[PDB]
Amino acid sequence: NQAIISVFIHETEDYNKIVNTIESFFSPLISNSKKNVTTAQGHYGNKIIILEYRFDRKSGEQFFKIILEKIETSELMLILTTSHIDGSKLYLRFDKQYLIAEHRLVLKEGDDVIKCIISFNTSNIKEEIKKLVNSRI
Repeated sequence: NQAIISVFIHETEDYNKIVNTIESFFSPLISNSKKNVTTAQGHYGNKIIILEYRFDRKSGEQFFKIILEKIETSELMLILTTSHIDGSKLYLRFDKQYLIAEHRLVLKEGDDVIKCIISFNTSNIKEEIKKLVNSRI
């Protein structure tokens, strides 16, 4: 139905390192997505960067799929085992450190993460990752 990647990058962070990591890790599907970069700031030179990637339906399912084929079973179960749902969209917040330092998807808490939001039009949702979690095992 649709998928979105969203990350807030700070001054102290290596913006390029993150971009390359993300565009590579999700390569080459992410090459077909709409990329957005925006910069916000306060009144005292405090800049935040908002990096986004939109996936249309065509690449939506394929984006979820690639996340499923990359995430370790441990973290996957940790998902099913779960509060990451609002409406029909699933919010998966990944650890920035782990992805750029070890190309590894490790769930993390909060908004200071690489956020992946998937939108379903079926709700039900569980059974599929379960069959996969179950399958992998």
